Amino acid sequence: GVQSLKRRRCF
Amino acid sequence: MGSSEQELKAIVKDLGCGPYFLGTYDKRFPGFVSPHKLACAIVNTAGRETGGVHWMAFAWNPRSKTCYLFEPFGFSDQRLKQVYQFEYESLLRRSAIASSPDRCITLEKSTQSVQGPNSAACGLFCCMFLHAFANWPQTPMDHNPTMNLITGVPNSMLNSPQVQPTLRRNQEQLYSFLERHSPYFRSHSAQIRSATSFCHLKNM
Repeated sequence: GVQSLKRRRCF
Repeated sequence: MGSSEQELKAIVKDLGCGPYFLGTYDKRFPGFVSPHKLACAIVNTAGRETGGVHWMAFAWNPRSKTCYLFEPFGFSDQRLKQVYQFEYESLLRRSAIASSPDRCITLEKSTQSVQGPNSAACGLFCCMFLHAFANWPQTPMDHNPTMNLITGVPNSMLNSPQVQPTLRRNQEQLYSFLERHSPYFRSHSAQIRSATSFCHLKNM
């Protein structure tokens, strides 16, 4: 599989 | 066209993603207006007038309110903007606004490559990920039957003649996985493999 990156995004 | 025509639809259909598949789009994809259902789409980095350059997948899990971005090279947003002049900034905003109560969203994107530098198999890698998403919407990037078949490589190492054998293997596995689950791929193997070969874009 692949490693991922989590980012919170509020608009 | 050959290197994955907009008939990633046929394959996506074969893989059982139908009930969640919004379709193929170009850079103009608006986002997800679906605060209740799982949705996914295969997006191009370019506009339709250009004909298309790079295929990538987006998936939305309303339950966890997380948006998945799977672009086969694992390029940074910085390199995406540079190499492909692509930005998924407006579609994220729209997606949060249209699909989340608190107007927030969690973006989860791959930071590793699974595809070779000269390969033209991007669209096909997106279908494989969508299968992973439809079946395991909480852990689609890794740790699941489908994605455990391929190995991610730090992007900085994409051109390293060292990991190339891992990247070709990944593609062998891709082809066989589609062979197993896609009547359309099976009945079109020679065409698809040749159209999306590992060395298809190598310089001469």
